[PDB]
This record gives sequence, C-alpha cells and structure tokens, in this order.
Amino acid sequence: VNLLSKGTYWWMNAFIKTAHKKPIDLRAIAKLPIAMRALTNYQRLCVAFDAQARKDTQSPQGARAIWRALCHAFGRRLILSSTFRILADLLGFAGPLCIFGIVDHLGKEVSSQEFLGNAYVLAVLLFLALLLQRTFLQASYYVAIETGINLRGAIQTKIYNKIMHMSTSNLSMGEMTAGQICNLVAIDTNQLMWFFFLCPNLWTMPVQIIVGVILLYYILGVSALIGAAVIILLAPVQYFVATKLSQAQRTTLEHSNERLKQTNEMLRGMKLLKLYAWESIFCSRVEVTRRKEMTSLRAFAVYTSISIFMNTAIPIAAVLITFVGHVSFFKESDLSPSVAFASLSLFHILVTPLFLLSSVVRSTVKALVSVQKLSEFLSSAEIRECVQIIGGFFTWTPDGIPTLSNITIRIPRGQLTMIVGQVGCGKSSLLLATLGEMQKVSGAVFWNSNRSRGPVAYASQKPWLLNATVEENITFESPFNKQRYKMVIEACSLQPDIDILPHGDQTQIGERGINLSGGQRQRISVARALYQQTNVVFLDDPFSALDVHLSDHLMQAGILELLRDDKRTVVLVTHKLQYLPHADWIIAMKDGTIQREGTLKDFQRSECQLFEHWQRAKIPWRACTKYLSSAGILLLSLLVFSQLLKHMVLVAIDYWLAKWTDSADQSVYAMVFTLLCSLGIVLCLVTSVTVEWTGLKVAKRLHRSLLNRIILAPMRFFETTPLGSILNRFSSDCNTIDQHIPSTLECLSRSTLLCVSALTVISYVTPVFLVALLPLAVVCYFIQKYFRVASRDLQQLDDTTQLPLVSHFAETVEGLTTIRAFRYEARFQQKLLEYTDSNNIASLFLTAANRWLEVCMEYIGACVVLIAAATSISNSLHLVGLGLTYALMVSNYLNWMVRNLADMEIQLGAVKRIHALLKTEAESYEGLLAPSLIPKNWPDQGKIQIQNLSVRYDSSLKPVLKHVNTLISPGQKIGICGRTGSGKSSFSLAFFRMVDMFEGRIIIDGIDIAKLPLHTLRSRLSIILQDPVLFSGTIRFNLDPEKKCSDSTLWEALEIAQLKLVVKALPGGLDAIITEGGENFSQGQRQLFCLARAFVRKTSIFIMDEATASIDMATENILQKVVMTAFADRTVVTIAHRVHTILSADLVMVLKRGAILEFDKPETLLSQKDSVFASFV
Amino acid sequence: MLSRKGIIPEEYVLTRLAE
Ligand SMILES: CCOc1cc(CC(=O)N[C@@H](CC(C)C)c2ccccc2N2CCCCC2)ccc1C(=O)O
Ligand SMILES: Nc1ncnc2c1ncn2[C@@H]1O[C@H](COP(=O)(O)OP(=O)(O)OP(=O)(O)O)[C@@H](O)[C@H]1O
Repeated sequence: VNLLSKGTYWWMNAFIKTAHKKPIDLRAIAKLPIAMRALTNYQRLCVAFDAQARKDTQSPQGARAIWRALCHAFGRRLILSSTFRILADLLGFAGPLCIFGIVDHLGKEVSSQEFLGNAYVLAVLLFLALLLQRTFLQASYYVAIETGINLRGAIQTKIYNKIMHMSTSNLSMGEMTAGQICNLVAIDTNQLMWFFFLCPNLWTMPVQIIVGVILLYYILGVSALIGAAVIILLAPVQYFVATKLSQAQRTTLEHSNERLKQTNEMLRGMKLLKLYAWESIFCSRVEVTRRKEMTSLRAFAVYTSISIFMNTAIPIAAVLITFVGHVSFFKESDLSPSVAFASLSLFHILVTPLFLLSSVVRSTVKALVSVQKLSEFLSSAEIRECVQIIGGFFTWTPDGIPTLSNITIRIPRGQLTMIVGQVGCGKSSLLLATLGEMQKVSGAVFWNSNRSRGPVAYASQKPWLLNATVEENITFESPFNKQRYKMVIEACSLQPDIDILPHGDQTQIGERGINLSGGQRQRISVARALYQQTNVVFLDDPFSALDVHLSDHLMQAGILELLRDDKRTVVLVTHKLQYLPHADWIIAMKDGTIQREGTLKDFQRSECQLFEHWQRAKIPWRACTKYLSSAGILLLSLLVFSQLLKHMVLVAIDYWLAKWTDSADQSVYAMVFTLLCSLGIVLCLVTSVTVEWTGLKVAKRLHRSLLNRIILAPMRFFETTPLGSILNRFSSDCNTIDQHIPSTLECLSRSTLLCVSALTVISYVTPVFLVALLPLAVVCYFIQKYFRVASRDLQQLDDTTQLPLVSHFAETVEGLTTIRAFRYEARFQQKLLEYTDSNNIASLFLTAANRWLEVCMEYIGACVVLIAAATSISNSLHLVGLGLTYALMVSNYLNWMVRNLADMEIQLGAVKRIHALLKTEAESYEGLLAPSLIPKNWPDQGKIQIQNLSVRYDSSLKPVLKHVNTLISPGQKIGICGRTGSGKSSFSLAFFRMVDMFEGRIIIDGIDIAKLPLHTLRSRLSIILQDPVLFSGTIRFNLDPEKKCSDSTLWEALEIAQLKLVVKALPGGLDAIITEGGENFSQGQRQLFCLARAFVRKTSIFIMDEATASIDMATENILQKVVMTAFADRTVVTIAHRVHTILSADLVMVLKRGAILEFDKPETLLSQKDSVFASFV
Repeated sequence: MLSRKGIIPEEYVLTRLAE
C-alpha cells in the first residue's frame, strides 16, 4: 500500500465490504506480514539486549536496561509517531486562527496579505489544512498502535522464553505461581503496551499547553492567562478523582471475585443443594456478598460521576473566568466576534489534552511499575547451563544444602528399573534431578541412548492435563495412530470415562473444563506417557496414585509388555512394592540418598526384602428490557429529560454568546452569561450523577432477579445447560452491566445528542443546510452501517483470542516440567507464536478499522467545515463565527457517536444474555393439599409405596422406569440395586420429586409425594450422594446452616458418624472454616453431614446413594455407620453401586435394562434364585 | 476523549468456556 492510500487506509474498504456479506473468520483476517510478527520483533529485541550487553559492562537487565533496549529497538517508529503528532496538533492550531480571520473580514464590509484578507479564501485554506490535521493525527495514532502492538508481541515471547528457563524450586516457583506470571502477561504487559499507545501524548501535550497559552493570550490577552490557569489548577483535582476511582475499582473487583467463588460453589454444587433443600441458604449467602459489593460499586459510581463532571464543568468555568474577567476586571479590547468565537475553539481544543494529561501520567507510573515487575521476574533462576550419576550432589536451594547428595546411580540401556523407598526419601526428587531440573553441586549425569541430552517421557505425581480434548490431551501434539491409541484407551479404562463424559474423546478435559476425579485425572496423565513413543519413560508414582485397582494390575501388565517389546527403558518410582523383587533391576534410595542399587536378588541378599515382605441483528428489545423494566419511569424520565435540557443549555450558552459579541446592555450581557454558564455548570453535575445512579439501580435489580430465578430452576436444567454457560453469563455479563455500560451510556447519550445539536446549530445558521446535509448524511449513514457490522466481528475475535493465549501461559507454567522433560521446548514455543500472531492480527485490524472510520468520518466533517463556512458568508452579506467554531467539533463528534454506538451495541448484547436466563424456570413448589393442616408435624412413617410409576428425563421417547411396584413398609430397610446402566441413579433422585413420573402414584407416609411442596419434601428426607464436595464455611454452618436445633445435637450427630477426633482437634472446632473445597476433613464427613441432616430433621426415611472410590475400610466403617444409622432409623431405601455391600439387606428389588427384574423380599433367597445371584456374583 | 473507552483499563477478568 503506498503513501497515497496508507494514510487514508484505503485497503480497508475491500475488507469491510466483504465483512458485511460474510462474517469474519480467522481465515478472512489471516495473513500477518514480516514486520509485524512476534518472532521478528523478538529477534529485534534480542539484538537490542545483546548490543546493550556488549556495550554494558554493568551486566543485568534492570529496569534501566530494558528501557534503553526498548528505545534502541523502537525509537525509529516512535519518533515518526511523535513528529506526526506534533504536526497534527500544530496544524490543528491553524483552525482557531482561521476562525479569527473569517469573522474579522465579515461585518461592516502584498497581494498575498490580501489573499488571507478574505473569508471565501480563508475557508478553503482552513478546509485544506484540516485535511492535514485529520490525516497526520491518524498516521500518528496508527504508528503508535502498530509499535505498541509489537511490544505485546515481543514481550510475551521474551516473557515466555524465560518460562522455558525458570527453575521449579520451592523458592522460586513456590513464591510466584502461575497466577502471578499470568497477570504479568495479562494485566502488566497490557499496561506497558498502553504506555506505548500514549507515549507521544506525554511529548505532545506539553506543546499544546505552551501554544495554548500563547495563542489564547494573543487572541484575548492577560485574561487568557487567568483562564488557562483555572484548567491547569483543576487538572490535579482531575487526577485525585481518577486516582480514587482506580482505588475503588480494585476494591470492587477483588470483592466480586470472592462473590464469583461463592457463585461457583452454588452452581457446581446445585445438585446436592437442591436435593437437600439448601438452595435458599446459599442464595442468601451470596446476596449479602452482593450487598457489600453494591456498597463498593456505589463508591465506584460516586467517584465516576465526578470524572464526567470535571471533564465538562472545569473548561466552562475556565472560559467564563476568562471573559468575565476580561469584562469586569479590565475590558480594553472587548469581545469582538473575531476574538471570542475563535478563542472558544482554542479552549474547545484544550478541553481535551489537559484532562487526558492526568490519565497519561497515570499510565506512565504504571509503565515504571511494569518494568519493575518484569525485571524482577526476568532475573529469576535459570535451569542450568542411559542415566549414570557418579557423585550426585543436587539441591533446590540455589546455594548450599543438597537435598540429594552422594547419589551414585547407574542405569545402562536395555533396562526396566523400579525405585522404592520411604515417603520422603528423595525419590520423586531423584527423577526430576535426573531429567536435568536441579542444580548439580557435584558429580555429573551422563547419557548415551537412542552437551547431548535425550527426550524422556515423564508423568508428574500431581497430574497435569492441558485444556483440550481428552484424545488430544492423550495424543499431546503427536501424530494420531488409532492402533496405539486403542491399546492405551482400554489399558487405562478410558471407555467408562468417555461414555460418562458429555462428549467422549471430544470432551474438554483438565482445567477450565470438566474437573475430573483425581484418579481419573491421573489416568489421563499416565496414558500420555505410554502413548508418546518417547525413548525412555519415567513414571513418578502412577501405581501409588492408581485409583482403579484392576487397572493398576493392568497398568503393570501393559507397562511390562510395552517396555519389553519397544525396548524403551523405564524407571518407575513407586512405593507399592508388589513387583519390586520380581524382574525390576531396582534402585532403592533412603532419606535422600541411594541406599542400595543392584539386581533384585541382591536386595533379597541384603535383608531389606523382608521389610517389603511385610449473525447480523441489533438488539432494541434488550435495550427496552434494560432501561424501562429495571430502572422505572421515576428516574428514566429524569435521565432522559436532564440529558435534553443539559443539551439545550449548551446551545443557549452559545447562542447568547454570539449576540453579545456583535455589540462587543453590557451588564445585561454579563448577567445572562454568568446566569447561563452557572446553570450550565449545575446541569452538568445533575446529569453526571443521574446517569451513574441509574446504572446502580439497574445492576442490582438485574442480578437479584438473575440469582433468585436461577435458584428457582430444576436440576434437569443444570444437567442440560452447561455450568460454564450459566457462570459466564453470570460473571462476565454482570461485570459489563455494572462497570462498563453506564459510562458508555452517559458518553453516548452526551455525544450523539450533542452531535444532533451541533448539526442543528449549522442548519439554523445557514437555513438551506438541509440541501447540504442530505447527501452527506447518507454517506455518514453508510460508513456507520459498514463499521458496526465489521468491528463487532473483530471485537469478539479480539477477545476470544486473548483467552487461548493466557491459558497457554497457565498451562506452560503448571505442567512445566513435562515440557522440559520431553525436550519439547520448541513445540510449545511455536504454539505461542501462533497464539501471539492470532491476537495481534485481530488487534491490528480492529485498530485499522478504527482508523478507517476516523479518516472517513473526519473527511465528512471537514466537508461540513467548508460548506458551513461558504453558505453562511454568502448568507451574511445578505451568528457566523459560532456556527464555524462548531463545525470543527462535528468532525470529532461523528467519530465518537459511531464508536460508542458500536460499543454500546456490543455491551447491550450482554443484557439479552441475562434475560435469556431469566426465561428458564420450572419445578414448581405447590402443595395441592390442605397445605399445613393436611401434613402433620412430621411425615416420617417410612411407607414409601410405588404404584406403577413411569418416570423419565428426556420427556420425548425414553423412560427409565416402567410398571414399578414396591412398598417398603415402616422399617423395611430394603437396599434395592439393579442393572448398572439401567435405572439405579434415576430411582434415588426421582424419590425427591425431581423427575417426571408421568403416571401412577408414589405415596409416602400416607401423603402423595407429588402433592407436597418441594421445600417440605426435600427437607424431610435425607440423602448421601456418590462422592460430593464441601461448601467452604464454618463447620457447624457447613453441616447445618439453618439448623436452629442445638449445639449439643450437632456434636452428637458429628460424633455418631466419624471424625469427631479430627473435628475436636481441628484448630477451629464448631466454627472451623472449611478450606475451600473440603481438602482437610474427609469423604466420610459428607456422610457425617448427611447423618446430621437426617437426625436434625427428625425423619425416619432416608434414600442413600453409592460410593465412588475410597478406603474400603472407611467404607466398611461407613457401612457399619450405616448400620449405626440403621440402629437409630431402622428404615432406609439405599441403592449401591457395588452389590457386595448391598448383600446385607432386608428386601431386594433387582432392576434390569429399565424395568423391574426381581423383587426378593428376603435378601438370602437371592443367593438361591438365579437372576439375583447372577447379579450378586 | 469525549467518549470514554479510555486508557484506564482493568485488564484482568475471568470468563469460562462458552456453551
Ligand atoms: C487501542 C487504543 O487505540 C487508540 C489509541 C490512541 C492514542 C491515544 O492518545 N489514546 C487515548 C488518550 C488517553 C490519554 C485517554 C484515547 C483513548 C481512547 C479514546 C480516545 C483517546 N484520545 C486520543 C488522543 C486525543 C483525544 C482522544 C488514540 C485512539 C485510539 C483508538 O483506536 O481508539
Ligand atoms: N521444588 C522443590 N523444592 C524443594 N523441595 C522439594 C521440591 N520438590 C519436592 N521437594 C521435596 O522433596 C521430596 C521429593 O520426593 P520424596 O522424597 O517425597 O519421594 P516420594 O515420597 O516418592 O515423593 P512424594 O512423597 O512426593 O510422592 C518431597 O517430599 C518434597 O518435600
């Protein structure tokens, strides 16, 4: 693209006309040139640090050294955006000067001095100088962005290139986690990018003040010195409000972050909460957090109703100070219209820099902080500079104190080696040091297999799963060969995981997705090492982490056959010593040092063996549903009328300003300008407050409705709709309709209403401007239409690109040692350079579409400058300066009307998402009985009779149960189990009225269970699900939040199950804070909670579900506790997954394929009778 | 900047996977 078209961005016009017909994929906005690559700018930045580190005798990359490196690498493009910025501003100054000339040669009637003695000629050299203000400004806007975006590119790389060299010690990685370094990439790097977006402004704005002082002084005098003083002495109090805002905004963010964790506990555990009638309790727990978040957002709203106010009010008071002082104090050269209507444009220019100068110096401070943060990061610990270890002294402390010394390990090729020892014997540490991740104080680790290192498979003890498909987490960027994959899937039993998944092999696994079971997470990680065909496999306790027992057998039987056939050496540390003297050339270490090394028989001969023997639609419906529904007329009409009346005062302040300059009735000129500008200032306050106030009153009554109509939803909705869908619209859309909409609402409602106002001023000054504006408005309409359609697409394509980049900066940090273990640095390196260049190429075209709008809209506005000038002069020879000082603003109103309109449109779409949630409601609470007199004090008879109940979920073709009849009498503790995919889970949940028994009758305790309120039913019948999680809170509160029974009862209930020793000897006791997920009590504690809920509710019935995978001793203890629970209750209808605990029953119903297969009234005849014994064996 | 999409951004926000 040449200089004729690069300055107007003509190449966008073929990109925005296609973006209207089709949408924009990444294949549409695809190519990214050589100069704007992440790699190229990274090569430039390496050259900068190399040439510095050649030049600098003083070594390290301190904050001084980074800024010298950035300057030497990016100076030649920053000077071209500050030179163009100084010229765009200085040519901008000519615009006020021309207004002065036009009005002087209007009214009361060498050749070049007379050439600029005109008003026809002076408009043309005004018009053909604004085309240079408005093209140089954009050229320097874009060069700043293009250079700024490049720093995003070559700092995210140069951050990531140290993530490839960071040491995973308990010092370094223990201090800074992935959350610290992710907000370096996310939060910090953006505010260093944004410093180079604003880097010319701190150079240019001091020129603007100096010339702004000088030209205003030449136009009006020493009174201009008094006037421009009042702005520059209200710029630091613009800073104080902008400081106190960001102080309060951090508070609001760190407060609603704690809310979102509470909301995550409610949405993730809505299943167990709804069954235990505990949705209302957690609802009122998040609402009080919303009360405290609302008083924090109120302080945000107070300190942002001043920022708008200070921006508008401070210049107007400054202008009135200038003129009234130039009238009251001394009027020598009074306000002739050439002077006054020209120095309004000089202030209307210097409105903008001085109150944006506060927020530049803000973003210079943040840049100083950011290179402090980045240099303190970028001086972290480097890593370093078959396996045979000779001396083997190696530490995690970077000076002294080896955690493993005297390590003389020998592992020649063609091998299979187990490593066993005590929990804490330097065993996991030996493998990571062997891989080359710990500092060899003495010795060496040598190598020659199939200086010079080797790619080695690795399984971490804490398993790591990248956010991808489970197949893709298994394949791990390796060529898919479905025969190797098939063997892996069966061996680790990935078939039940795929079937239980919503998607199977396509399921989003790991983090940010399905938070799988810890054994299931371990099975995924274990399989990747086997699949990868790496030349050596190091497994760090897969068998000690192996949850599935037969698969643990099968793992070893697959790992033997895989190691022997591949002849891939395998070092498998574990302290499960089942295979340990058989055929492993074992290497046992103790207390950090190797204790014995040799063959297995040698360890039989060393007497430690005995120890082993032991898409184009605007949304006016959502905007109407936002304002008129939530806010109410009592402040919707006040906001809509104060906007118009503030915006009729701004023409009335200007219309009377014109009609005084003609006279240049003097104290009446003063007493209406003071009494218009003061009420103009007053209306500024009461529109800036009323906008932000309406935002708070709509944010509250949206979120309160959203919570209290999603805690009124069936659980079938929670299984049908994903919990990421509800939580995203919950969390992110509430942030937009609180923190982002009302400021945009006030800014758009100020700008576009002023835009019509400015085009009203022009059309009455030249009252045949209607002919002039009708063709030009149409072009303004079309650029509006093709910009919204375009820059919505590139907006979400910006935002949905940033998230896979920062998720890569999480997944690199957490599973770091895997990537360095496979010697796999350069293949997660290149995934960054695709992720980086997918973000910059969707941010460059976002800004190039932004600049295309501004170049095109300003040229529309510059046509308004020449036409308003030309038609008004030819009228006024037959209020012209005031009309002409508005035409300059119109070029910079049409921009921001369109810019806010697109942004408001994008933000408005976050209200339609919330109203789509507010139309999803079911699962009524009605009791069609005598609702307090027909139920007695407690239904706890235990007589749960089923009469042909036909129940289902799919509601269309698929029932689960049919024709079922079962009448467990009071005390008939009838543990009913049937076919494993048929109906068992459905049976337990449906009993709590949570599934559609489409016929029949299911009576419980003499009352129909379909004709009771859900709150009454669910409270009065306890349960215990398969393997639930814990709500974070106080221990009595977690056990029973709305208890009101007794504290002694809570102790008796907690002791009666288990863990009373750990409950009493906890550091908290009865108010012990559950540490965010139940990582310190038990799985038994859920049964304890169920026992406490059962006893406190004073019921007899209980429906109890299965148990997933735990200590069977604890499960027999649970079964004995269930017997103890029986020896209080004596009635329980308890399903079970493994039938061997269910063989101690009092009646048994066996269900096959989704029907009743057997109903054995004793449980011992079941062993005699063939169908039931076949399920028993 | 009469319109406010200004350079005072809170950069960090968390959004889970769509659908
Ligand atoms: C991604 C950032 O992209 C930009 C980057 C720039 C460079 C720049 O000085 N920016 C800040 C100024 C600061 C002090 C608030 C700004 C940001 C948003 C809107 C307008 C402005 N002001 C520009 C200076 C004059 C008045 C208004 C311009 C425009 C853009 C843009 O594409 O919108
Ligand atoms: N980065 C590190 N910095 C300092 N100490 C570490 C680090 N990583 C691990 N350790 C310590 O060294 C030990 C290494 O493993 P350990 O000696 O426990 O063998 P293990 O019992 O088989 O491993 P684990 O107990 O973790 O399964 C851990 O107990 C841990 O306390």
